[PDB]
Amino acid sequence: PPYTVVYFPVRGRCAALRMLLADQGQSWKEEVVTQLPKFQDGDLTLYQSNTILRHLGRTLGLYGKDQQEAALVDMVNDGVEDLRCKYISLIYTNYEAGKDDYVKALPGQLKPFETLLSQNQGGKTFIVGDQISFADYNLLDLLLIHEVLAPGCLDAFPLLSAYVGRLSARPKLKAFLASPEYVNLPINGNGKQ
Amino acid sequence: MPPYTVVYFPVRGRCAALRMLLADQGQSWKEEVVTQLPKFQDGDLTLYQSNTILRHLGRTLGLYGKDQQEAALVDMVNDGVEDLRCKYISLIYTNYEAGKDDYVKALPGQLKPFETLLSQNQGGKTFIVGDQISFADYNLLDLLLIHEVLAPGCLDAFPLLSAYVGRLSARPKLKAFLASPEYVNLPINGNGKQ
Ligand SMILES: [As]
Ligand SMILES: [As]
Repeated sequence: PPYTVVYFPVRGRCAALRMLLADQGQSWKEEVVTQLPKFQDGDLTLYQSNTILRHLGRTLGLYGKDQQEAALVDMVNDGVEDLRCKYISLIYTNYEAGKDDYVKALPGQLKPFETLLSQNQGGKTFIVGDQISFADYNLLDLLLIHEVLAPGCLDAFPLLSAYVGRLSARPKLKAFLASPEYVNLPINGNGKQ
Repeated sequence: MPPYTVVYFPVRGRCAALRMLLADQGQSWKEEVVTQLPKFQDGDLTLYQSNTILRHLGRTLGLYGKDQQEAALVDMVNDGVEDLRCKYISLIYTNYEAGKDDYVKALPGQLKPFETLLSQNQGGKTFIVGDQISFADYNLLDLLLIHEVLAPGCLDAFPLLSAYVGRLSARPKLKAFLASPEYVNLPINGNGKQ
């Protein structure tokens, strides 16, 4: 249906959603605000990034092939959101004093995703099952912003590296990620990354 | 053995709602006590985190709306329940004595959106979303029950929420579970505060 995304003028908790829409060849309108995002799909109004991701998962079939996979998609997404919460708290609340210890902790925070990949067709497909889910887009965005926070952080992790390279190369997603609409938006809204 | 196992602390906490849901749906499960959680097993599937569990049971027991639109509305209601639950948890463990007066004065404004939801859905006479029970109902019921303990009479400002609690609490299987030692003899939280 007709989509509208309302958010602050940053990537933030909106980036994964946008990546998903772009890659899935959906059209949407952006409305700027100077819990979000607010999302409109016909007469339906949604708030909160994870609730929006799940909705798009159901409607566009990005939620696993069955009930069991759906639950696994949720658990992976929970793990993405736990790290993202720690990121947001670092960025907006303790960047200076906190960063050194955050980056120290970071390889331990990434390993579980590497292991998860290692248990799903040799890490050659997606984070859950044989087809992309909303968890993949969210995990990709998380990995990308961590590479800015800590360049080289995926170097020790070959499945996660190939995974980012592979998903980033899907042609609609690639075009989106190279575009100014993505590249020229700040990651967060306080100058920090 | 039961196909379900719940693994948690000896508290109600984040497990209360799913236990109520399982009891109300006439399901059998095993409790394992531990001195990420709760952990939930359903056959060889292992889940963590109360909301992911609730959603799993919503999908399998048909408690996730009648269609995709309702499913998303269930999720939003659930988000609301979890936001207030997160503030409650903050109060309980972090600032109970100095914070309680403030939290209770703010409580009306936190509760009002749920009352409004009910008033927009068949005059508050069925469930929080649609005409069938969902996992958000169980989660909201628990949040309301524990706020009645924190702030007795807090629902006197909310006629629809009051009747809703009375109505859901009277569902036979759930009623028996809520009166049972299994529920009554666990404390609401882990730090003695409520
Ligand atoms: As956090
Ligand atoms: As909170």
